[PDB]
Amino acid sequence: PSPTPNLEIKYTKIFINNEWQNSESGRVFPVYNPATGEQVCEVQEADKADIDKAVQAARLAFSLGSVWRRMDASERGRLLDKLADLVERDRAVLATMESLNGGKPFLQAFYVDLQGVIKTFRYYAGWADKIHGMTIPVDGDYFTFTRHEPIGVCGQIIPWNFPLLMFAWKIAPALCCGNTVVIKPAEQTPLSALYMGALIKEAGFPPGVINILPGYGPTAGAAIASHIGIDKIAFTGSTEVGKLIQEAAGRSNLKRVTLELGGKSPNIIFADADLDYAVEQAHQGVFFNQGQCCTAGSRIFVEESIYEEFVRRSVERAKRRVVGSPFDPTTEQGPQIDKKQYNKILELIQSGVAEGAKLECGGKGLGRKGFFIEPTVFSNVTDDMRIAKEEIFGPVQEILRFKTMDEVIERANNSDFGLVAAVFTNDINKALTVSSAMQAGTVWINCYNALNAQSPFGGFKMSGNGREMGEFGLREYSEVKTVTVKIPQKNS
Amino acid sequence: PSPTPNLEIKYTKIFINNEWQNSESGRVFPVYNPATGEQVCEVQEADKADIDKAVQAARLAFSLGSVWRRMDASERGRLLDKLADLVERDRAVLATMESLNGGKPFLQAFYVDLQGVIKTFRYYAGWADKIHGMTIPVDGDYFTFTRHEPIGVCGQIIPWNFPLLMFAWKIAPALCCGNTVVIKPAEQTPLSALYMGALIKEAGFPPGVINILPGYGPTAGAAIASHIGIDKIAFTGSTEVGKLIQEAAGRSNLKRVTLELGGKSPNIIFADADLDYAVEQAHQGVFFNQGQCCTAGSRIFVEESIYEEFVRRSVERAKRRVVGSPFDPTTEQGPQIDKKQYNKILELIQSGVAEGAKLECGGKGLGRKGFFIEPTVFSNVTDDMRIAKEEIFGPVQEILRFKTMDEVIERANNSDFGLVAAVFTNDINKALTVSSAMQAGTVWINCYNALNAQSPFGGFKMSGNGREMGEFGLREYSEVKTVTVKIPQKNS
Amino acid sequence: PSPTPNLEIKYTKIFINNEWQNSESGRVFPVYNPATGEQVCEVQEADKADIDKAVQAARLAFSLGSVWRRMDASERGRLLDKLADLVERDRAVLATMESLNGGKPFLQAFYVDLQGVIKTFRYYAGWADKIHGMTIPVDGDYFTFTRHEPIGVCGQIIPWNFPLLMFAWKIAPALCCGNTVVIKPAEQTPLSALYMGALIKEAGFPPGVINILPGYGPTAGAAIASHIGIDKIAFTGSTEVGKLIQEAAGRSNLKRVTLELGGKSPNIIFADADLDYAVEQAHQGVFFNQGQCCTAGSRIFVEESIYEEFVRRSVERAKRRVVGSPFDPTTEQGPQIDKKQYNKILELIQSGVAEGAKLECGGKGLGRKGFFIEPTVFSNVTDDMRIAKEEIFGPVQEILRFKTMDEVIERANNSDFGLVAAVFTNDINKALTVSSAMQAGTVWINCYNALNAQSPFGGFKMSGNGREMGEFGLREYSEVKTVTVKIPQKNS
Amino acid sequence: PSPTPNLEIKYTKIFINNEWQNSESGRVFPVYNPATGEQVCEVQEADKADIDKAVQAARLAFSLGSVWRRMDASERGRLLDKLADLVERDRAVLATMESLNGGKPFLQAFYVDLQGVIKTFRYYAGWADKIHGMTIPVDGDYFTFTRHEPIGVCGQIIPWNFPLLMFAWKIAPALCCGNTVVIKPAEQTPLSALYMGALIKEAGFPPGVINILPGYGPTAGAAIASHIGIDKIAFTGSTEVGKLIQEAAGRSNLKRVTLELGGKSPNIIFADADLDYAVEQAHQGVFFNQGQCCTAGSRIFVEESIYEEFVRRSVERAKRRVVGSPFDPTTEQGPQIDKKQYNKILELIQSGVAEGAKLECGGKGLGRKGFFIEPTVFSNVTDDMRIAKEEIFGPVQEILRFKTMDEVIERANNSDFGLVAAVFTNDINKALTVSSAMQAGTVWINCYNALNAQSPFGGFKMSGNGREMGEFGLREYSEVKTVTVKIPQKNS
Ligand SMILES: NC(=O)c1ccc[n+]([C@@H]2O[C@H](COP(=O)([O-])OP(=O)(O)OC[C@H]3O[C@@H](n4cnc5c(N)ncnc54)[C@H](O)[C@@H]3O)[C@@H](O)[C@H]2O)c1
Ligand SMILES: CS(=O)(=O)c1ccc(-c2nn(-c3ccc(C#N)cc3)cc2C(=O)Nc2cccc(F)c2)cc1
Repeated sequence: PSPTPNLEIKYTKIFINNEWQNSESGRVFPVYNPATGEQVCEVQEADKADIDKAVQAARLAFSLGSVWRRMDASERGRLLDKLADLVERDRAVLATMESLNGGKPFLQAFYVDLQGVIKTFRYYAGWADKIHGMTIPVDGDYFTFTRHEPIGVCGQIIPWNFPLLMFAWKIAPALCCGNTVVIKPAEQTPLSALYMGALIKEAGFPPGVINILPGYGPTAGAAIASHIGIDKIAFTGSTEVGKLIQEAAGRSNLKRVTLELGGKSPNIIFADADLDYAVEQAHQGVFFNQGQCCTAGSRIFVEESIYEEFVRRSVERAKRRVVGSPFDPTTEQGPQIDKKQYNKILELIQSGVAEGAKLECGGKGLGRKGFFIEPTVFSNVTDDMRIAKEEIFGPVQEILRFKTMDEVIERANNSDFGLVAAVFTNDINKALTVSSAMQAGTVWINCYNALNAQSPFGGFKMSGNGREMGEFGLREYSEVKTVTVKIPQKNS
Repeated sequence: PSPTPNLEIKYTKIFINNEWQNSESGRVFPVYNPATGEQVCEVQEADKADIDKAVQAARLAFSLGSVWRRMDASERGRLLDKLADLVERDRAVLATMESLNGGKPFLQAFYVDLQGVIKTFRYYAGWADKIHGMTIPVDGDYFTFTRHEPIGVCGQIIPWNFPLLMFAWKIAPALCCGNTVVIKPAEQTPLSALYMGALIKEAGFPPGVINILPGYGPTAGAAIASHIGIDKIAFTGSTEVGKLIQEAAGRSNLKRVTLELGGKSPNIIFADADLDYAVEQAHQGVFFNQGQCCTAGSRIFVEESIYEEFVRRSVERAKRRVVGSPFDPTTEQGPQIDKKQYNKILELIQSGVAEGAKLECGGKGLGRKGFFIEPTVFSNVTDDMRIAKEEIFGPVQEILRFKTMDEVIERANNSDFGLVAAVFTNDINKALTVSSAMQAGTVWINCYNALNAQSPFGGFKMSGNGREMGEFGLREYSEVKTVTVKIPQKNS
Repeated sequence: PSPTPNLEIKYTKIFINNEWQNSESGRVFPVYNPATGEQVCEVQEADKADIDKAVQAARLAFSLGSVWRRMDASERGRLLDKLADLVERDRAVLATMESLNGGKPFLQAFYVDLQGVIKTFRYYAGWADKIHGMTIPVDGDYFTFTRHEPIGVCGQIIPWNFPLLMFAWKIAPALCCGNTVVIKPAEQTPLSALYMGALIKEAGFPPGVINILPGYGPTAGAAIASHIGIDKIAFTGSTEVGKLIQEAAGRSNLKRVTLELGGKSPNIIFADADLDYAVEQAHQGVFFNQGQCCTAGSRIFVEESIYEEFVRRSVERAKRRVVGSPFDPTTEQGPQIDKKQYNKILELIQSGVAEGAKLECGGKGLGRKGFFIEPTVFSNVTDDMRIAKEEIFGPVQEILRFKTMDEVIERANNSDFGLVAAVFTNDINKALTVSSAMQAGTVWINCYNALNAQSPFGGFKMSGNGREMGEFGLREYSEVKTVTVKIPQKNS
Repeated sequence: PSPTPNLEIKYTKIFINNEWQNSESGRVFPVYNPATGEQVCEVQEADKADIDKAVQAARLAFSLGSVWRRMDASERGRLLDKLADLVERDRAVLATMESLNGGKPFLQAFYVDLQGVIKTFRYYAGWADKIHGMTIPVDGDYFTFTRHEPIGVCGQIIPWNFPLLMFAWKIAPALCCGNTVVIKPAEQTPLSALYMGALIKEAGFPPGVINILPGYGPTAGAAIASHIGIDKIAFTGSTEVGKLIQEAAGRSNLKRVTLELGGKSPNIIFADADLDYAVEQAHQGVFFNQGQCCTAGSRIFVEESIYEEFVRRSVERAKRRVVGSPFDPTTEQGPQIDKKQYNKILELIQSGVAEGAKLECGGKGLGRKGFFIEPTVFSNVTDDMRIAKEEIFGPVQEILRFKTMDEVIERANNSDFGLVAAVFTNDINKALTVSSAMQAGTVWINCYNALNAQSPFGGFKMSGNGREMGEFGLREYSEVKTVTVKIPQKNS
């Protein structure tokens, strides 16, 4: 497939009540291409006043007796399935927009990101008419049952590293349960989300069920967090903004909260593993999506006996990583999202040598035709150094040493984060022991970054509150109501 | 059954690591009998230092390879089952302790509160080895499964209206899932929980699994809520404090939060209801436990056809209610918990009269000692009155009239709260339409109020976050870890 | 829509391994149009040799590493959803094939039968990748999980009264779980099932996953029931043949068996019901599908106060029911399936008049072409009559009379059958008491033949084994495998 | 613990309606000690007349409105909890009965058999009030929920190899779901079951809920399997008799059938496994309970490289196995159950010698009295040999050679049986490939004969129909009733 050539950006306005509207203040804000630096377009900037309109529209579409409430649960799924069909029809345009806006290689935006979006809508389309309550054999002459009702108006805030994918991961389970949504994409990458607005309207979704409001964090996002008319907020982003999100809920209307926060997730290679396979997977586990992942390997604990040739094979392939333009079919890695992320990544690369790390290859040195950075491999890293404790979100791979299994479990777990973790080995005892000992939400064995629409995903500890994906992602978007009926006499 | 004659309070110390300790500061605080105002005993006052010692003991009991972590899940249930046997053996002592400390009539504490405690422990004893994960058929060559593991150290804060029952509601699901507990009972009523510590040690729970720290809210409670070594907080209490808990959790260590906050629960009576039965059930809905239930049917809506007779019957029933000493088997209504509650109820009663409501009976304090209040009935109450919008945790009944089902549905839902609701009718269509339309976590039909170990209990809107009781109470105390293994072929 | 004129029957051969084949013997059998009595076409007759070829093809399509076994579960679902798209495409063709072969009014076949077929495939298309096993916290140092695997080759035998819907209800959950199918449609109505094989081929199911073999009962069916290479048989039909089915399973393979057998289902109407609504619901409860529903409410119990009035409206509606050609848009009732069924009905109608029952209308045939029977209403029926104890698969409505609730529960439950029951009342107490006291797998309250793609069926006592539809229909088509892995220590 | 001194057999009568009855014919049958051939006692022999009295008592106890049907689900669990306490109190007496009557070593009965009995009753005690139905979001204005009710009278027939444990596995899930039971223990071993009748009465079960009828297969057993008033039969577990059970059920009243039939279970030892550990677990997998487990165990496939060393170590262990009196604390292996089994094993041992297998050890009977057989090991066994097929319910080990995993999977699966499989390896890929490929209801990895109350147990193919143990064991003893209520509006 090919990136669609002269791609007009047709949708740049605010999406409220299935209508395109200008910002209340009149302001707009620029969207940028990270592969050059040229401004792509300008998008209407939502602020608090725009959020108040989106919430009023979402509340009306959720009122009792509305089109969205009375709709058969199975027809909720048919709409989600039809959204997947429209995305598949415009898969090239959407993937082109994702390479243009986020700087991802087009061929993996087409075959990875867009596939996960299509599969997510298809997967949750089947769940809509399969969300069950229960009947309970209760004491006394009573008949007790539960209903899994939708919570209501849901505010959703998503980052920039997977704009279209995170958009699907948020609205698909929310709409599957019958909620209405006010979602605010990252200010850096709002375009694919806004294009989804036209697909949502084309699919047949009732007005006000999904409202897309592009804007900045402290303005439009903080308006969502403290809004008294939003029943539930789903936030995916940094830990510190997550603490603000949690505080805003308790301060305002005690809205229900889930936070996906990521962390410094370990990657454990053992001597038993196939080195050719472990090198490539731990490479993709940290370098994929220009390293801007929280599942990112970052730390790579390698056993004593294989540490040397592991680094040898890492830098070997890390030097063939074809950096270049996203629209080029040869490009493996595109540029970072913006300058500030392109900057504070290089502070930490300079911090690596400033604390004593054998910088093998890497260090940054690409023609500034964009926001590109040279693939970097550090070694002789220790738990003390700053590059081991804070996340990088860049093509920086840090390799460490370990001897005992018991020492690598403590070293991997000694972290207030804990989103994911990986183990590479063929011993079944050590694979089961390490996986069961990890304080992380997802543990991969002999693989990395293997996400699926069917499997729940979330973080332990401070990285954080809640679960997404799979069936368990639906519990986040449902409210349990118990009904107890007095009956003349109970039997059975 | 009779009250324990010369009830000595044997356990007045802080319970950490299965050992009775004095407070780090040496302070004690008094405990009073609300029926006479006399001081019953003094109890060691836990503060921040004692909380810190409890958390480190609870954390040590939860570390890998400990007795509580290595113990069979079925053996966790054996311990909860043994605890229920000990509560059953000392049922009269604990009921007398609840009556003397809390003012509940002894027969009600024996047959209602103590029965709920025993059935709660026996219920969750059976859940321990039945908490199941799932295996998921993901795309590709993968074997994906999930584990449901304990959260960690759980901080628990409970109020004074059902001291022993709230104690069991909190620790039973937490222990069932394998966590450890630091629990702070209300400063008004710490005696039942301290006696449970002795039963906890007698049953054979490992040291540090349950730690009980009697103390005050701003000192002991706030230290629990802001502790960075506590993974999860479960709070039951006022909405104003509940806001401070969710806030302090976000700015500290992003601990998971459970809130049970209650509300202003409506009770709808249609003309096609067993009038004599509805009068009695709505009478118990307000007056049970001295009106100090969050499920209190504060606003009783009556259809206009039966309004005058329902008022006349409710007033006669309220004039017959026996207020007196809790130890007297004739007593139906004990005192309020303290002078703070007593004063806030008397002021609200004054507000109802000043705003035009018809004081049908009562409205004044009873006697000179204790905190007894006359059973009070207000008629002609409208939605805008203060007594109709504010929670009166006291023996005050409020009767409002309505005309149509759609009118009473909007009025009953018009509330920041949504904990509980009830409808009394013999029409199946009215019963199902109203129960489906209520914005409340529990809806009762022709009853008030059937709670049970099997039925989930929570609230909509600002009445709480999450659920207690039943299977769904377990989900608050487990965290999901997803494990994905790369496999050679996969055969579906 | 309109019936496709001069419909050409194109598929008349045996469908094995996605190939149309002739009989191994060469024999063929005729298919008739029961509205005009003459021959539609000729269809290949499958026998033991042909079933053997089907089983061998189904066994190969299920072997390890095959396309069907290696297929992602979500891709099994998209195949089922493509099949629903195709059925929707040829909807008017299949409805015309169902009116022509089965005598159903075309609009009823279009808007009811095929609406259920499409929704059934779409519903089970969503279940394919959501069949979850479980992980269990067993005692000892063990990790235990379960896999829900397909059983294997499933033999399926269906009757003639809902040929396309029966076909869908059988293969949809079977394919959803990953099984392969050898299905034998009723010899009276094999056409629409054979057309499905063309849609199966077009949708892209692997060869041999579905094998459709038209033939006769004691030949093709008995070969299926006794075949040693078939893992599970699913039979829907008469009770007597069902006894032969389970005997063959025990005599041969110990294959898993589920049966869907007769009904003689009671319909209970109380005086407080809306008589206009109940008269029509209980009228469709008997007369729908020419009275040839196992769920027929052939025992209408009416409260004494409304009996003679209920009889009058039931009589007036019966004489108004338009009987005629199914292709005619004004036709409500078509003909019976064949001559054998036509004779048994009249021999039971004459059984009622030879005994005490009062014949209010109809009672005889209509002409010569087709097997049309007048809409018939019997009054004053008692439990002793043959007409109240034997299943009448015709348009014969019997109206009994009762006085008390305890009486009608006793009379309704007095039956070796127990597939279905209905209650019409606005009182919640007698609705819940009667519905709980019924000995039937489905109880309808203030409705009747309201089946859905969700919600199980049948199926109590001698009326069935196991359940179809809903999630529980999947339980019949999976086998549990427990895997226990020894681990070093185990915690949590 | 030591065997009960002398031990009197006090309960030798038929247990019906909580009363001890004589046989209707007055006949008794002897019970023997298999270690000495001497007669222990005589027991009333139940026949068709006694079964009819038991079914009548079981039907009345199941009557609507009876104590057993009105009892809270939680109180059904309390009774199971009390029965476990009584079994624990009399653990030594029941262990001595199992040893004296069944031939098991006393310490094995005490620590293995009765531990399983106690844990089984305790496990299902917790399930009673946790059997949940579901509420279903169906299309249209409908409210649909399911109730899981007891089936009714459950006939149960169990074997002699694990008398008390089979008794608990049968009645615990049946009583947990609220059924009533008519159970026939094996004629060889009725003593433990009859003693349980005394504890059942002492625990406080209502009369007629459990009825224990000692007798023979063709008399008492065949009357149960063909009884018209029995709703469900659960059988265990000879395959030949299992065919008669499923056939008689279809011929009688189409009662529901669960079968737990035999097996020739493989044990696959790979080269990369702990050899000393695998030799011992494969030894116990064959020789435990005198080789009288259907979870044997017989066919041990060993990889070629370790074949001869595995064989030598297995012979060394077999020559050391201590055979002698069950009461002697040093005994590892008691006698066979009776002369019929004794002769059956010696016959098959001759078949192995005549067919060319290498008799490395054993092959003869031990002593002149009892039914002791030397621990016997066959090497150089091949698939075609008679001993490689055909269940040897005795202390006979057979060791087969293999290379390549694909070969051993095809050979281990080459069986009409499919109850159990095991694999010993440290490679996670081999362990997961084999366990997923095995056609068996239970696969063990690096262990054998684990088994717990929490994990379901059953057979593939002709090894059984359905599942016992775990949550899935409850699915066999419940009937799903769907209730659908038409509602006015319907919202999410
Ligand atoms: N499937 C399992 O879980 C399991 C467990 C243990 C043993 N077994 C099987 O038990 C068998 C050993 O005992 P067995 O050889 O005496 O088999 P068996 O079937 O003859 O004996 C078991 C029971 O079957 C009953 N029985 C015998 N004939 C009957 C008939 N015509 N009608 C009704 N009931 C009849 C008897 O009451 C007896 O108690 C082994 O073959 C083994 O496979 C199976
Ligand atoms: C063929 S069977 O289905 O009749 C059967 C019966 C018993 C066992 C068995 N065998 N062992 C065993 C123990 C030690 C050694 C050794 N060394 C070997 C075997 C333990 C068990 C067992 O069931 N435990 C158990 C525990 C708790 C609950 C419960 F319900 C059952 C295996 C198969």
